[PDB]
Amino acid sequence: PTHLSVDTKFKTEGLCVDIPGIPKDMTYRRLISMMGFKMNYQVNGYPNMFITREEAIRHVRAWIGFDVEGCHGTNLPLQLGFSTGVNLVAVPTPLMYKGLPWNVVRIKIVQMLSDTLKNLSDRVVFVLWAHGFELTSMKYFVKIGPERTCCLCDRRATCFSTASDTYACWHHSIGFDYVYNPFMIDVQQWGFTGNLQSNHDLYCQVHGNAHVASCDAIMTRCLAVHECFVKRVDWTIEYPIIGDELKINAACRKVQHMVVKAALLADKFPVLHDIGNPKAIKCVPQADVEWKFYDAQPCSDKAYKIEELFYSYHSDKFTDGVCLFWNCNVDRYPANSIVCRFDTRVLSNLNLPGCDGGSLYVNKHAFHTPAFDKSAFVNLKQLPFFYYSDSPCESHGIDYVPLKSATCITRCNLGGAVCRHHANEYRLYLDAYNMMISAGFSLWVYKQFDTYNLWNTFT
Ligand SMILES: Cc1csc(CNC(=O)c2ccn[nH]2)n1
Ligand SMILES: [Zn+2]
Ligand SMILES: [Zn+2]
Ligand SMILES: [Zn+2]
Repeated sequence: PTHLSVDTKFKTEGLCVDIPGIPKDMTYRRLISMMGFKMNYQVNGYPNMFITREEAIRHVRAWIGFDVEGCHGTNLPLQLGFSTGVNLVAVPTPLMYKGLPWNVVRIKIVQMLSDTLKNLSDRVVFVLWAHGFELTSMKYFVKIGPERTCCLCDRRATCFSTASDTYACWHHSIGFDYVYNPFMIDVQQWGFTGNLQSNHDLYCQVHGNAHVASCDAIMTRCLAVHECFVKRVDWTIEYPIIGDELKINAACRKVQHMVVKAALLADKFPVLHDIGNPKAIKCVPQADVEWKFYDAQPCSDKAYKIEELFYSYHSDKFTDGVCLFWNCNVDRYPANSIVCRFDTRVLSNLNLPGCDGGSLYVNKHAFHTPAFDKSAFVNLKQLPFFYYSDSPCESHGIDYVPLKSATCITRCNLGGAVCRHHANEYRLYLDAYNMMISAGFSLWVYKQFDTYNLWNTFT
């Protein structure tokens, strides 16, 4: 059960308007053949063009929704739409391009997929709501064969060039004209009633149906993200490292310890309500405070309602002390809170577009996050940058320029001159903070938080 057997049945009902008379009895083997591809009993790493839902979930970064709309066929021009917002018109002689022959369209497809996917994945997974034209058009821009490696590097080949007869990955495909060994999955095989728009609109109001192929390509990938990440959650699936994953995770842990430790020193709360991960650990283990944990898994659909998290009868008095919501996405935070909330609008190789304004944040594990909403933070303010340290001023053991900063809250800065140790530590902390912010995280705190209250912890 590693790959999808070519002898598996393919439901052809959704294909019979573009392909009238299509046999009801159909396998992947006969379908790939009908599409104009020959597999030739090849045991060479590419057993099927189509993959399982489980293999698709493991390769979510490679997903590219794809739709082809005809006219009134090899007589009519076709509009090719991708979930990148691109629409290309192919002739057989929201970015809208006028009609061009396949020999130039294929060149543009290779460029577009390579630029979208080079920093995301080692492949492309065409996400379909198959009606016929998208499958019969693949022979015009896709070549298949044995698994290969890039001509300029060790990555698997994703493109082919008829000009030089060579193969390339997404990073080395400039000038390549064919998509090599792509993958694909037909969402319509999962058991749905009604068309694409009616199933998509049950869960999402952010994507419309402007009647261009890219709108359908966008809805198809959104519907697949909903089915695989919103209504079905698998936090056991691991995803490869493609960027700053480790630095960001280390930075988040550093910022969390810093912000919570300073909030407890500045306001001396007697109790802290830690709402979120059921496996959470005290981020400030030495703090005096009464630490109380409340379990809530990451919400992937809609943000938690504070009324359901807090009410229906625990300290019961969440109004006492401070509440900590570290990536616990709620509709409206209470005024006495410390909050880390992921901003779904952030553009990054870790953040993929999601369902209903939400985003799919993929960092070791895939987490669909509900749409960022500025009104969740109305009882709070943005947490300002600051570095706090009560550790001794001692170097131990990278050349220096003296640090001058009003936000370096240390004994040495109180005393007029930041020491080398606290200056190095401040700069490392500022780097970790900037990495977390730029990765998409936002920090919020109760309105009374004032770092001026940290200076008297050095007396
Ligand atoms: C050349 C050509 C063929 S189809 C087309 C315009 N697209 C649509 O009509 C449509 C319907 C749904 N999505 N797209 N242009
Ligand atoms: Zn390469
Ligand atoms: Zn959608
Ligand atoms: Zn110091």
